[PDB]
Amino acid sequence: GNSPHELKNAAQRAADWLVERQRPNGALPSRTAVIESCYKGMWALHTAGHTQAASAVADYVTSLLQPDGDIPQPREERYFLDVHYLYANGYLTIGAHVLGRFGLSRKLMSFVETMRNPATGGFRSHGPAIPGDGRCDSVSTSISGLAALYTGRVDTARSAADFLGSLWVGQPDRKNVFHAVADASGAVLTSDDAVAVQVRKAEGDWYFIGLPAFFLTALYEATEDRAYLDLATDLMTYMDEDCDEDAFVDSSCGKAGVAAALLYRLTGRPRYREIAEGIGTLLCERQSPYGYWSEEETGDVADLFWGDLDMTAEYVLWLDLIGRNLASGERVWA
Amino acid sequence: GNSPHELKNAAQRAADWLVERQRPNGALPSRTAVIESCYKGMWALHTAGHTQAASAVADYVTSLLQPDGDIPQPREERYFLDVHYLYANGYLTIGAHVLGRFGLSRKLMSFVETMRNPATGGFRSHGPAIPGDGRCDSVSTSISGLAALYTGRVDTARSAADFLGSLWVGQPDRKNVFHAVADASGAVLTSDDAVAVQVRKAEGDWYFIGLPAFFLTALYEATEDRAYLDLATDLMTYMDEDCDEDAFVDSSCGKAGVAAALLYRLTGRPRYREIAEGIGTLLCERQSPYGYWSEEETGDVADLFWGDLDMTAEYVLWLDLIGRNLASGERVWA
Repeated sequence: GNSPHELKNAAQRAADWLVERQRPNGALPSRTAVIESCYKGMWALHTAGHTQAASAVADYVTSLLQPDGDIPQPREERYFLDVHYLYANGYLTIGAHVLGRFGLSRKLMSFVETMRNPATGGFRSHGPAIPGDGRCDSVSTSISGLAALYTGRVDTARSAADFLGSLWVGQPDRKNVFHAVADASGAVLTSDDAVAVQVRKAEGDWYFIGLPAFFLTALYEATEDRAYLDLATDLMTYMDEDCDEDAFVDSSCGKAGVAAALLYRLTGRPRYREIAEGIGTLLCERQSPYGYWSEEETGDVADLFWGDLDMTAEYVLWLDLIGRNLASGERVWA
Repeated sequence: GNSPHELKNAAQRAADWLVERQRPNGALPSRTAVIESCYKGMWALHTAGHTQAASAVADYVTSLLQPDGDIPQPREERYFLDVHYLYANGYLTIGAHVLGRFGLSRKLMSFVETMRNPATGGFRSHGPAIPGDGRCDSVSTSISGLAALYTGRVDTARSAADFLGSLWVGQPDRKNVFHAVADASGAVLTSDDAVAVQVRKAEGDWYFIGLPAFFLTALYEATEDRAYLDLATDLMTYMDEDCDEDAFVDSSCGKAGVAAALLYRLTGRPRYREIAEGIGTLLCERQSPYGYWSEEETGDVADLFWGDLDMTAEYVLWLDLIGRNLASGERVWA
């Protein structure tokens, strides 16, 4: 497969594509003005070295920030309302913090903490304006824990890991389905309206497992508490051995690829290098000749549907993280 | 002078020069193998988007890390022994944290905190192998406070700001000298063995004032506490109106340039834009056509004396920070 240098070259061409089309107010070129079009942009563009463009996204995000530290609008996609509302807030917090926008990151992260369930450590799936039952899911919890790690709120991250452990141990039928949501008391939810990954089918949503694996590995790196490494290990084993091959092929596989690349750097296990290399190469092969990623668009377009803009920024970030952990992993272990 | 985009383009030329000459273990191309040649490298190369190179520096740094979280060797320059020992550790902590190397950043920052004076908030000037009297200086304290901000240890940052305020209030002759050091009890040291900037002379050492100004402005951004804004602006006004013109011309002026750029974004005051623009343009003017900066060398060299290599990574960072704060300041204040 492709070398770390080649993975990064792909990321850089996509970052250049994004910045060439960035709007004067800092918004990325989405066909709809929604926060789910650009929430990964600060972090992705900073990793690519495009710090003025990343700071311009920070300016745009700051213009939307409400007194309570949330960005409730503009939001349209239901997954950003009642499935994992905080998924936008978590990447915004990380990107703001690494840019040194410490006021923005403190305000964002302080709002994220108001949606934490103090009994279970999970983070509520639905935002303040969105009626709901207090359920908490694996993605809201893992991204909020990762944002807690970058902002130095390690106790909040450890409690997010506790929730993920309970969600894993509590699965009623893990060989057939991964139920990614718990009720407010931490019992796994099996209702039709709660996200489930059909693990023996090729139907996506694998990031409900892969993002927890990435976050837990980062938490192990931060703390050296082997409980977190063991849970990350168990989730990677689950995806590799009990899940359909689509777990490492679907567009959502990048989180598991990043987790594998980090696990390779920390442990040296070659299967993790293989998983990360395969995923990085797949994403590289799917890139358009112009620089963006889309599963449908094929032309020299000036803007993208919000989901493709999000995917494009996401793959700048994942190819960067995969490449740097693979390159350092080779230095350490090979 | 130069536009924000031009400042960034200069930073990128320098980062490419460094990466092309990076050694297999991750060290940067210094004529002596010393930590003072590469301590700014992780942060500088990450801001330039060269994350594999930055991670390679992190691998080298990790290999030198001692059980107590310090890197006591290799060190040769006395400023990194008894004047501001922790100046190296502070940039290492920031660079490790922004790379997501959370175990490295936790261990480095925890060592830094063992050198904090709990009564004064200052950080001791001399490292563990180096005898001394417990004196604490403005540079050790400011860089340790900035590392605390990046790692989320905000109480430590507030305490460092307390030290800086006391140092500033306690100056006995600010018109003529800035005494950058206090004793273990918190009283300003005026002996000739303690760093003293001759503020009415063109003799350098301005970063003992400019780095506090940058750190205090970042702390204001993080907290909105106007006490920190007011101390930062007092220091900028001091450098602009009471110090020799050399304060904005000497090679040490970059910290003040970054502080001015941030203050412009936060306050809109046009003089801060002018100071930042002037400093960024001067740094760009002094860059070798080959991409590095050097006090004496001009050709196509394969490596550099440690101080020139440090300055080169330093100006990658400062040109980037000046550029993004001026670009965003223009957007905000238009």
